[PDB]
Amino acid sequence: VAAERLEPRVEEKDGYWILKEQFRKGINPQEKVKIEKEPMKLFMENGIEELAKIPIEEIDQSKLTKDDIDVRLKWLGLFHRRKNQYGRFMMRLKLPNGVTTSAQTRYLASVIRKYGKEGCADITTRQNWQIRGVVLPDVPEILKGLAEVGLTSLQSGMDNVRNPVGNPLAGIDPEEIVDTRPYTNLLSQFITGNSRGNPAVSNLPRKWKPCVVGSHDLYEHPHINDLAYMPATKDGRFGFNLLVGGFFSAKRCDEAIPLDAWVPADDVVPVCRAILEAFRDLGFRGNRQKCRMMWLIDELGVEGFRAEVEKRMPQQQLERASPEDLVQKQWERRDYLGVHPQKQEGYSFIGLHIPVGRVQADDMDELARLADEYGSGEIRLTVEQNIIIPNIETSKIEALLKEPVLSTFSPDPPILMKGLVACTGNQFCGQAIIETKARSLKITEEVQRQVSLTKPVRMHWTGCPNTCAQVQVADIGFMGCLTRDKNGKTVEGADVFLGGRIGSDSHLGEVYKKAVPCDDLVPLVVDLLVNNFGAVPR
Ligand code: SRM
Ligand code: SF4
Ligand SMILES: O=N[O-]
Ligand SMILES: [Cl-]
Ligand SMILES: [Cl-]
Ligand SMILES: [K+]
Repeated sequence: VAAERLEPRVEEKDGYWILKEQFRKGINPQEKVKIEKEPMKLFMENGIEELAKIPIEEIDQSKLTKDDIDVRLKWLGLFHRRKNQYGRFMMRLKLPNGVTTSAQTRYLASVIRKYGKEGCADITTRQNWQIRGVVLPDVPEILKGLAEVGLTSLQSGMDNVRNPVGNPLAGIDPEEIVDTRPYTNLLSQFITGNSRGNPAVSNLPRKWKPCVVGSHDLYEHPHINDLAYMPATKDGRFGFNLLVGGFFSAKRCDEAIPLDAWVPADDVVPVCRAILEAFRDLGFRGNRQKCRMMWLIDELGVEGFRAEVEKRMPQQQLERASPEDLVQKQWERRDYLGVHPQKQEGYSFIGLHIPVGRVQADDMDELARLADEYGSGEIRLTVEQNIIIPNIETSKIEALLKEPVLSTFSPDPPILMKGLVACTGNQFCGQAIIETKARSLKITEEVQRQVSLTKPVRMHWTGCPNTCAQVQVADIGFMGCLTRDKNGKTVEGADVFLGGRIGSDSHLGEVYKKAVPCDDLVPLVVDLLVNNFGAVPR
């Protein structure tokens, strides 16, 4: 690799970071959008105010403004549902470590309630909230309301740092390694510039996902993150070994690899900055399918990339990885659903199953009420699109278990539901090939009616090859496709994946059977469970 290759490709200009003229040749259309107008201006210069006043039919008549609503607004966490819900926007937060409050939950509920049949909310596979039904004229008021309850939606889509994932049991688990909340909080504050916006990290070549590990269970899925902080002592000091480049895409899935670097705990933000700066400065900006950070690591080599991180550290020093970390390989991932004692004596947390992560406004109000009446007003989201309500006096549990809402959001659902994960799918997502959420519930219900089991089999349903529901981590994964019935008629189908493992001995699953009609999945899955996971016919 030439020294020429290491020339930073972006420069700061008027508070924003833009591609240098000499590196603009051959860029993808999204890069052209970012050059034509800096997306962060919609927030940081209040461009949203004037944009929100223009009727959508008029917005659609010019490239600049159509790109505003279809692309640039994703820097404000707003996602136009052009194909499947025209004129309406999904909105996605920053929610480091999945931690929310009853006040925030009620606020989000009040927004979606306004939109009636066009509104609902979802828990995401990055332990985050999404809301639906948002109309453009309401955006300025929603941004204000979010700020008032201590939320931001900044930089949650497109070429930005995505939600920082942590340990859902942070601070409450007797068995935790390190409380991940301070670190995920610090990362979120850094990424979003304390909710004001941080242009230094908003013009990446592509999305980029961080997590901080605090559990032996590895609830955080470090193996699939662009940066994962693995807790580790080095030379008598607490810090993190760093894994880099993990990602999924339609083209390629790759597990994170060691950077061969360790940082003391206080260097979490400096190293996140250094890595993001290296990626921003040096990343390829052509074919979008070759823009994720792992591709830069492949081009430079891990040592080449490491040197670029090192040069961007304060005092330009980066220690080598510590030989061992604090994560025990001897571990069985713990089921967090149900009632469990906290490390604080006299207190319990409860894990509640949220069927395919979908909630309506009334459901959100009920969950917020439970958190206030029984806990401390806190609600935690998980990457299996479930919830935990922590900080419940254990003496209140008998009463809690009698709450009617717990029949819908159960602390002890059937075992197959506990592990069921499904992406948005074609109810709202324009990329989706099939319907996912309703289908996956119906199929899982019919399968569990036929078999009993004891192994916690994890089933993931994703609507297209983008694999937002991570089918490659599943015991049994289902990827949307169109296929053919016995009469050659078009029907919805799934490619079925097997082999995904999580925790310390992680592994990426692969396609086992292509193009199975959805209507034929029940018998296939019943047999797989009996034949491979010890399930017993009922
Ligand atoms: C909501 C969520 C799935 C869910 O039901 O939980 C989701 C939904 C979408 N993802 Fe994703 N992704 C979600 C996690 C994922 C993950 C899983 C993860 O982060 O662990 C991945 C695979 C892991 C990865 O990227 O490394 C995933 C891979 C993608 C990709 C393909 C990435 C690539 O490099 O090719 C796209 C398309 C793209 O960016 O080009 C995408 C794009 C999309 C969009 C924004 C596409 C669009 O505008 O319609 C989806 C919005 C649909 C909607 O209305 O909800 N989504 N997306 C997740 C939101 C996470 C969050 O809170 O930030
Ligand atoms: S996997 Fe495909 S269908 Fe599902 S939310 Fe992601 S982009 Fe949409
Ligand atoms: O929107 N998930 O990259
Ligand atoms: Cl996006
Ligand atoms: Cl769309
Ligand atoms: K769930």
